[PDB]
Amino acid sequence: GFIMEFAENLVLRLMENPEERDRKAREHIYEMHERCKKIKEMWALPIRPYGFWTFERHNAQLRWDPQISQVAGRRDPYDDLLEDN
Amino acid sequence: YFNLSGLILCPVLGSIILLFIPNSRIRLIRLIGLCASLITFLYSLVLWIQFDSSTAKFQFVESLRWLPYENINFYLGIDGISLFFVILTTFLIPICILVGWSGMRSYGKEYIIAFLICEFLMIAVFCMLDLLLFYVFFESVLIPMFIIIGVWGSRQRKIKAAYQFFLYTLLGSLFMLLAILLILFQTGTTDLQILLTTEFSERRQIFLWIAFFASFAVKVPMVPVHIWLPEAHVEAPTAGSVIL
Repeated sequence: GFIMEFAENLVLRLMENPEERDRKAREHIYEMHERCKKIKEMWALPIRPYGFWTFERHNAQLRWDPQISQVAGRRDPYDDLLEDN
Repeated sequence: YFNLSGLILCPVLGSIILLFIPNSRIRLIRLIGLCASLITFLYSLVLWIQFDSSTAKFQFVESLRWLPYENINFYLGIDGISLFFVILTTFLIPICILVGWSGMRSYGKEYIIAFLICEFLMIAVFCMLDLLLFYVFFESVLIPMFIIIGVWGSRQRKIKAAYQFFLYTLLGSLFMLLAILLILFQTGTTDLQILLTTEFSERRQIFLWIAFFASFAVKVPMVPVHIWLPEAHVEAPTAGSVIL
């Protein structure tokens, strides 16, 4: 053929779907705003959590001392006296 | 299918390739620099043809995650306003290489490297939609133009021109950065589309607008600070004086 009859549909192939572009734009806005709200919530967390000491890793002694309160140097004076019988 | 990312990558490839070759073969350096600039220019013109002027939403968007939360990321994209600036900045660079073509043996490969880095960085500024990262690239041009002005400039006052140029883009730039941080903490994201659809406090917009204008009243030669352009522009090379 001639030049323009091919350059026309060439440019038309080069250009994209606008419906896809609009859908992607509204989508991206939706999830970006949702993620923005999520990050805003995340930044509100205090440095020290409400539980803190309640956490099992932050006790480390309520389940260690009971198995140590029997060794010498930690016993209540009234433990060795009546342990004989 | 030519996207926006290839246009950004072309100067990067031209610069990386140029560093591989030595400095003895000067003809190769100038030839490859001019070829890279010209193919970038052609790519920019190609992007013009496939530009939908009917829709209001942005054209080609390439998103590369920056923070682990995808809170802020490289959001490239052109519109009716940013397209012609991209075309102009792609068009001016080959002219910059061509003006000093005779003296290339005196400048060296640092000259073309600096100019191609400038082309890459200036393209990245105009066609991006992330407010914070646009600030990063917005004064990222400090280093390459500082090198261009200082290394090949005036006789002995080249030092003062570099300092005035570098000093005028510090206080206002960081005073803008403070507003950038307030916007980021207030809303949550720096995405341009998200920031457009936000209710800012009536008293808040005054401070943020003043902070933005303070860093733009130095780039645009406003009344208080415009004396840098004459002195730092006479004390500048001809190819550095044509993009400044």
